[PDB]
Amino acid sequence: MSREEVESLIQEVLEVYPEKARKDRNKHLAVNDPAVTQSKKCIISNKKSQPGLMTIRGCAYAGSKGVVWGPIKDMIHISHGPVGCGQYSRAGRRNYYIGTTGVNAFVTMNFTSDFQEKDIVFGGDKKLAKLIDEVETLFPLNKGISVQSECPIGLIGDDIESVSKVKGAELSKTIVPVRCEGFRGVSQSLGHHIANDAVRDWVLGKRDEDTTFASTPYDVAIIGDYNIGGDAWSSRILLEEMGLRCVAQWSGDGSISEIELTPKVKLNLVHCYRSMNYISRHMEEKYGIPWMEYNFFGPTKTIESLRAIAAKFDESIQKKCEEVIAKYKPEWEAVVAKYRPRLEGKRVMLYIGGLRPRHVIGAYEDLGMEVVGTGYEFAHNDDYDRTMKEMGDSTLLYDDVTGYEFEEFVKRIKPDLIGSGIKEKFIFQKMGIPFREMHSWDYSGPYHGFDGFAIFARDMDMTLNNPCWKKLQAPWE
Amino acid sequence: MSREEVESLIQEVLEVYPEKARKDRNKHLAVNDPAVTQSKKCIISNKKSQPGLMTIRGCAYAGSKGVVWGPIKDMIHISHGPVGCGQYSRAGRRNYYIGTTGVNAFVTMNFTSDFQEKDIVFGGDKKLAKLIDEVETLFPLNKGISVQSECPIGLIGDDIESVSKVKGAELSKTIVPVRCEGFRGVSQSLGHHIANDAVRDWVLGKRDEDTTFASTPYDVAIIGDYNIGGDAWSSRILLEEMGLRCVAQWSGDGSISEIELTPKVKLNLVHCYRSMNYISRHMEEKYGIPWMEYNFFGPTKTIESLRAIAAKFDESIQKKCEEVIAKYKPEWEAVVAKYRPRLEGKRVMLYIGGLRPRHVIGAYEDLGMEVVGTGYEFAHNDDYDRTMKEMGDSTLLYDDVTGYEFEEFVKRIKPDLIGSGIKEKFIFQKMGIPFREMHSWDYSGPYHGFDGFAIFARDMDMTLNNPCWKKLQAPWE
Amino acid sequence: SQQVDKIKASYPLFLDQDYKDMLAKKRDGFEEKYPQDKIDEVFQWTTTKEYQELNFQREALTVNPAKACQPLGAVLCALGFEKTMPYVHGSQGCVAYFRSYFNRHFREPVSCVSDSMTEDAAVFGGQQNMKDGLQNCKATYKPDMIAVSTTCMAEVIGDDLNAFINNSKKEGFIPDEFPVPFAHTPSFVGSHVTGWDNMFEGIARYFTLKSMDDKVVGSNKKINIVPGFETYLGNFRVIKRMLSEMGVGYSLLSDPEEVLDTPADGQFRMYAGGTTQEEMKDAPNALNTVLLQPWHLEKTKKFVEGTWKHEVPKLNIPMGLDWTDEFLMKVSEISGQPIPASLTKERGRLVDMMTDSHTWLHGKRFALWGDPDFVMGLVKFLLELGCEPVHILCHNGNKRWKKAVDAILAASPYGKNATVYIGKDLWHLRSLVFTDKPDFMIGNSYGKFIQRDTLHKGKEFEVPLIRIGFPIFDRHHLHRSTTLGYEGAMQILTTLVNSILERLDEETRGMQATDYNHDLVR
Amino acid sequence: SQQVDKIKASYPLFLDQDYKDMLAKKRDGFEEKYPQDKIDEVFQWTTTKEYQELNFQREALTVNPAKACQPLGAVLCALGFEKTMPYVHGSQGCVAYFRSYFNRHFREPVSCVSDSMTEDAAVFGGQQNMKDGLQNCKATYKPDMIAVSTTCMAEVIGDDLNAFINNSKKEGFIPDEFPVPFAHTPSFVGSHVTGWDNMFEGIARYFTLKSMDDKVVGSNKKINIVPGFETYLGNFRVIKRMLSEMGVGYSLLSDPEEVLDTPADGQFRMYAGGTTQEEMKDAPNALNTVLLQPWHLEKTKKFVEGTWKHEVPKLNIPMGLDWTDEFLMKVSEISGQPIPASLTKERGRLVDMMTDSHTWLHGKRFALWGDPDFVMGLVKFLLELGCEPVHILCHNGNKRWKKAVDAILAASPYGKNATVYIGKDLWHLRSLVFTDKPDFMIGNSYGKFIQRDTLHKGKEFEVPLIRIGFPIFDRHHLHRSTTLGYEGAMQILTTLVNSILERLDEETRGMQATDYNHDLVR
Ligand code: ICS
Ligand code: CLF
Ligand code: CLF
Ligand SMILES: [Fe+3]
Ligand SMILES: [Fe+3]
Repeated sequence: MSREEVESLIQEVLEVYPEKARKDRNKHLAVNDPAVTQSKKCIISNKKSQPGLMTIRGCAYAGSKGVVWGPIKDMIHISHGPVGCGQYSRAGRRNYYIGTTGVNAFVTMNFTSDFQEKDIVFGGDKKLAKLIDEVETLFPLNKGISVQSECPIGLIGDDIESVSKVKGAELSKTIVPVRCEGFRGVSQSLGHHIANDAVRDWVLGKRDEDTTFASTPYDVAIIGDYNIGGDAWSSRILLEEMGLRCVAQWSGDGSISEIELTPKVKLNLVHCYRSMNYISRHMEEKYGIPWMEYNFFGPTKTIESLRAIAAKFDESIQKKCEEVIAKYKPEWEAVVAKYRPRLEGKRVMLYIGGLRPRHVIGAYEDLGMEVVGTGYEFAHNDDYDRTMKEMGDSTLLYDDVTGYEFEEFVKRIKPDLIGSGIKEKFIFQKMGIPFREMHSWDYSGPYHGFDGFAIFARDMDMTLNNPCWKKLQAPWE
Repeated sequence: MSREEVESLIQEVLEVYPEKARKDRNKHLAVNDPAVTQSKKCIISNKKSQPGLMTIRGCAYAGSKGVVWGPIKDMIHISHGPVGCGQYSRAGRRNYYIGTTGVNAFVTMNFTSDFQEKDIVFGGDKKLAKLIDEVETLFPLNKGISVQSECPIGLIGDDIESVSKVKGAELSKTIVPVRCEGFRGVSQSLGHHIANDAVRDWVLGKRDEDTTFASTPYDVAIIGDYNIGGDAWSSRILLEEMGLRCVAQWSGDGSISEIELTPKVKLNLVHCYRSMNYISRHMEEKYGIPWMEYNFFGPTKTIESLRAIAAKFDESIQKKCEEVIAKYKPEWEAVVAKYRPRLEGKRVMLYIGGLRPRHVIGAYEDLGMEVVGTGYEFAHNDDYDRTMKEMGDSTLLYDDVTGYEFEEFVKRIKPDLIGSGIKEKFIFQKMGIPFREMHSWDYSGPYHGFDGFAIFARDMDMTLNNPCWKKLQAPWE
Repeated sequence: SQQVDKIKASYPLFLDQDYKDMLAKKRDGFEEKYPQDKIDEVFQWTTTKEYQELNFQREALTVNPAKACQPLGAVLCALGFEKTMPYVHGSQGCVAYFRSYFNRHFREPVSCVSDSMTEDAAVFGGQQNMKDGLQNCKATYKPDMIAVSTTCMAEVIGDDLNAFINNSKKEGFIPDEFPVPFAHTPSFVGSHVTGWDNMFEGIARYFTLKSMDDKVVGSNKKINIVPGFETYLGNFRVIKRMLSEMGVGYSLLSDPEEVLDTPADGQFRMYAGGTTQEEMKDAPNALNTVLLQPWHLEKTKKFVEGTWKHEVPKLNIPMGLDWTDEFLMKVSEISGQPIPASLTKERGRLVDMMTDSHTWLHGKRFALWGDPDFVMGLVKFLLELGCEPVHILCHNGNKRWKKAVDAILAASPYGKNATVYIGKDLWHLRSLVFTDKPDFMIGNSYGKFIQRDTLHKGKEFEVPLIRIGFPIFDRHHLHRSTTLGYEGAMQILTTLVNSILERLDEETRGMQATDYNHDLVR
Repeated sequence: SQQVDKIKASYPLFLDQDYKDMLAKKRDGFEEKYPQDKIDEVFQWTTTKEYQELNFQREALTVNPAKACQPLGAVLCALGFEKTMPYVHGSQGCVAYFRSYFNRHFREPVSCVSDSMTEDAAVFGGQQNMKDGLQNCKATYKPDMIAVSTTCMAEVIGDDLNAFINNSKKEGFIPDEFPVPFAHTPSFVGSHVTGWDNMFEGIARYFTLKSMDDKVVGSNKKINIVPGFETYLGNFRVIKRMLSEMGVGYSLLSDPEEVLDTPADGQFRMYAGGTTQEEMKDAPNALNTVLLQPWHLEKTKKFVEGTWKHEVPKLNIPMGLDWTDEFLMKVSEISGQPIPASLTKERGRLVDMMTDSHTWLHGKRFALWGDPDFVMGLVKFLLELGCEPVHILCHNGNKRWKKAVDAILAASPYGKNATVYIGKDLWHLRSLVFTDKPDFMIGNSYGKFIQRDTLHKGKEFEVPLIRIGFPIFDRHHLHRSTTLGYEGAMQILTTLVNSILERLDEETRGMQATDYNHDLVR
């Protein structure tokens, strides 16, 4: 097991830091014990980052604008404040959608108020109203406006709630103010929370008195799937092959009407617990809609998820589920037969912000790949509670890891493959270790579902067995 | 104008050569006197080039395969011999055509027999027959085969006439043997002659007994226009705006059926005298078809040629000619108004092949441009008889000029613009003097006709007034 | 469904019939999408002149800007010094965005740290964050210098960098001798190049303001070179090579070329190369100082002239023919070193390529954008080519720069149909290229969307994109290119002429329809 | 009709309605054209596998070859020596074609002369032509050496070069001491690279065969470098730069880079640079000799080993990672000079770009053609990238070369679907890319027609062309590129990955149809 070897490594890595930073970082590093179901006794999470240790975390604006609200294709999202924010967040996340960009869809565009000195000194409410009027003028077929605040909005005392109410009443338009200033919280998680609260307050209940939608006993809502490279699509087809009818899709390729129609479904299938559990619990409390978590990463987890979902309905849906399973069995079996021999026994280290570091494990194991260490940027203790049962004994756990810590961990453990973001990719490629981006899928995908499993297997094989990795040492040294 | 200086320059340039080469080259250099009508008293032409003086002339294969036979789109032309010839001549000349390349058109392709040692040692008639069978197999929709001989064909004892006869009788196909070996003659002109002889011997008389083609009193044949950059097309429209009907055009965008239908026309409009006068005279002798020369370079020559051609017919054609003139007058007047002020008084030197040196001067004069010196690679004394009356007094004339001679002439005269081929272009661009290719037209055009005059004017303006020519001297030197 | 032998990624997997039926059912059932005819009508309306008139009346909304905020340029300037850590006082999301954005452009590791200020700092300020962050960064990553910029958070709350760093030093968090230069970089003022200028001026002031007594101008026989905000390694390389060929002593201040081009040989080098502290300390002893991009180096120019007493030459960016000539003549005059024959030969070769490609380059119409110095250099070069720029747009440009560009335009007959726009964004440019269609665009990757829109109007209305500028995300290794000097002019000419030829081949590839002009030789 | 403000060239002038009506009347009236349905049927048939089986049974006909004749390579080799005139004994049309063909490729002046043999020489020979031509050329163009090749005319008639030159010298037409090397270059044997080999072997034999007595191997502490037939200037530049960084003495024999890249400064330089006669006379004193392209330098290898007694290393062309490494290690061993840190850094940078672009480069299928050494280097490089060559075709290749390429393919799992073709032409390759469609082609300009044909089958069947090789006619200044060494590998990788990205952008530019995958960042 070498659990002591791992704890000793943790201590030696800890040695470098000053006393305060060392004492704080010691609580965020741990050795996995699958028998332990209470992660708080073993690891701490969802705390502030230590200054000057080069964290990977983002801000609340990234959690709200870049994650939850941005995928909504038929609405226009205004980055309220200086110009940098929406520019750096523009089209960086492969949240796929169908539409005519600039006419009915606005995902890949950067709307901003672009504050100057005068806006900072005198405020920006009048500029916000004028901007809303101009947005109405030049983009008539939009179906709603969201206003994502940046740091100065909260630092200068701007009241965009009143402006949103007045302009929405004037224009008969849905205008959603989101107080997602970057210095609230400690990461993108509070951005998720604020975005969900805004959705609850201004969007969810518009059609509460509307009964014209015809419903069926087979109505589900896909919550927390952002269609990364088409991921959500590859899920929906399977749900449609099982006999389900998907009203809405939160929030990749999503539309405002879908969100408004969501309170009419019979079941809420939540993929990302971390970013949407708040609204899932709210809808259970208010509308009585049950919600359950599922996993579509790899054939084993998706088979289990499909069976569990079909268990919530009548026997016809169960029969269709078995039919879908039998239909897709040979394809993923062929994928396994082709690629499992090429990846047997290799070891992977993961570091992704929430939920995915644990859901992608099953696919790796289906390819016979061992995940020897995993961690989150911004997960909570419930995420670690779900996590600790899915990793091997004496595997490495780590919350809000620093660049130095993670480099030392990789040097000591020496994994065959590393899956993390763009800020680690080239660092660990120059060290000679294959790297896969597990946020954007290295610009490939989708990975969800049976169709995504083939792409996942092909990508892992092509990167791990690449002939480049055997050529970093020049023949004269 | 400075007549004495011209022959002084001729003598000083002459000084460098050895005695034999000097005595030979002295007869090919002259001072133009427009009063002289017999050019043999001043200049000699159509002679062998002096060894080792870097001439510009081509070979008979270029004159036959590359000039006359190549533009025929629906026939396949086999470069019989080693591989170099057709490869260097493949798609080098912008003889435009309409067709499906590889299916019904074969202009831009290189068919060759590709001799090795064994074909030289034992001959190549059997391989020619096998090649013809393979051509029939893989290109079924061709309408005839031509066999263009290269130097070894005539050097070794091949007899492709008998092979052509046997294979044509066997396959019911028109197969034309052309003895255009590069060592025959002194230039491309004998290639023109051999190609025309082959055309009369094997193609022209197919439909002599056929009377099914319905003819009109307005039937003309465009002879000696090879559709360089679309030139022939820009002529044809004008002839069809005058009420004429063009059965065939030789040979750009030409077809074998059009050549066979040529003996049925009422008039032969010859554009290139030098390459097609042989077949024009043969048609006048055998079929009684009159032929006349015309010039479609520049509005003035185009108007004169159209009026003469209409004068060859009845009053309705003349009235349509006047209508065409009135229709096109404002366009070329606008061209002159826009471009003449920016090219007034500039001086040009031309060195081209057999027709264009004298035949584009009128277009330059329409722009107020003076041609101070002109010359031919391979022209005859009759071409110079036309040239002298076309050119001005005390302007330089020169036949089969060498690179040294022409460089010295350009250094002394110092023209504003130079028009010649690809083998002079970069030499005179590095000298700091604007250069226009006069064969492929710098891969622009067409220049024939009213529509071509605008392109000609634009190209001359863009090259001569280019800001690059004021930057060759470094500011520190 | 997937075939194991030929696996499809999202394209063209989602073009399958089952996925198409799924998407159609979803759209018709629950998206409440506008009818296609209305969508087409609105798009056609957005391609019109009336929509352009409405678009240029904008005062409050910005759509698709072409500029970044100051701390990005501050970080880029900071990375150009030896073993120096960029330290941004403020919120960590800004650092995450800066790191990701530079990673996507350069495809290399980029190191920067934050002090992670939160609502508690939003109430009481960030002294404690500054102290802890400086101590932690120094203890962990062991850099020789920490260069401090700011986010908009600390700028709004008015955090005092000087006092914070002093209090950190006097309380023992960091050593007193340890170099910590600082600069305020407010994101609501200027743009990223302004942040670069502020960061460099701060570093220069930190290293030489208090030690001018023993400095003698010209006593080290070198030339200080300040490049500015530069995202092409080839520009640093070509300037260094050109200075070395002349045998001219030089100091290249803020040289990041090594740290952004490290080898992948089995180890990670967080630091590599850069300008030394000794070089910065000795800079006031140079003969003079050259700013490669004067239009965003104004504060640095004021500091260098007012304190170092260097007579800064009035030079444009060395882009193209004439301005490279002027730059090299100024270098020869200041250093007394004659221009060598190799540079003469290179200039002649560039002239040769110009006269070779002039026929294809003449009269082509271009819309372009970027940073002011790069924009004006490209405009000057396009004039030198016989080309006609028509829409010249600089989102971060100013009025004096616009007059300079107009004066450059008036000096050439080819700028008669050109208009300069300052403060406009890429949506304005989309309207401009719809209503007055040019031949090509020159700009960064964000222009690709515009091309898409034009292709939606029709193939005959499509305006091809040419990727020169920053950032370039959808192509690989273009950051290795060069735009400065004769070498940069040569590469720019090759790119332009071959793009024109590629478009001509595309338009002429149709058999028996347009393939008559599909020439072998061009 | 033409509008004076917007003048149209042939494209799109001939797309006007009146011109289309004219062409329709012409075709329907007098061309007797086959019906469009028959044409479509025959084209579809030519895209099939049965047509491919018929096409590969060819024995007598060659369609669209990918090779030239020997005197072209002889002229290219001759131009690499100082103040040397290429003199081609035979017919003048050959020289006209050679000059125009090199002019179109290099876009530079190319100087060569003929003796203009005519029908008279067909029965008497060319003694008189040889004497007069040598005298005239020497008196007129003032060269230091005349390098004599032959056309197929003189080869068939059996003109004796040595006797002709000797009789020219003894009768006073040219001075006795004046260097006139010669070589027989039959166009019906081999190809242009064979002519290069023959010309170089002739020159070497002329300068060193009769003075071996005082020659000591290795006494000048240099390395002879023989490049072979090379049409990229950057290869000469990169080899010299790499040798110079190593601090290794070298002699580059037949170096034409200067004469093909003269500056445009107001004068015409017929000669520039080149290998001196002293260098050729002193070459046998070198430590050894390296052939950059051994597979068309066999006669030169036989002469150098047999006479100079140099132990010529068994080296592949320095293309790509492993072969560049082997070349540099062999140079370090022969000269005793260690490999410097700059070269290590450059190799690391190339490795870094490989790992950055591997995901997009993996599994792509390529057809490719060219000269044997270039083809095998490209195939090795593509195997190093994770790419899959499928159709490897060399018209001028031989059986031993085929066996070596097969051995190279067998060493890599990515060559499992690769087939090597010798003696085949571009029509065979058109059939191959129709019946087994690859992703891209790598070849010269002649491939563009093939692309056209594929586009006529459909957009989904179109195979994009990538222009690497000789000749390159429809693009400008690509002859300045480099394919050798780490720099060559870097440019080749950039070109391939960006071509793939450009194709992906073209495929995903459709609004609301495929633009869901039109990603900003790739
Ligand atoms: S045929 Fe002749 S050399 Fe009359 S061989 Fe040559 S397409 Fe010239 S001056 Mo090239 S007698 Fe045509 C010609 Fe003139 S190839 Fe063209 S331009 S009008
Ligand atoms: S934590 Fe988050 S990303 Fe940071 S600012 Fe705050 S909301 Fe925004 Fe936009 S403008 Fe630039 S990047 Fe910042 S410093 Fe002022
Ligand atoms: S004058 Fe003319 S072009 Fe010359 S050969 Fe003769 S027909 Fe031909 Fe083809 S193959 Fe090569 S280029 Fe010659 S040398 Fe043997
Ligand atoms: Fe990199
Ligand atoms: Fe050139």
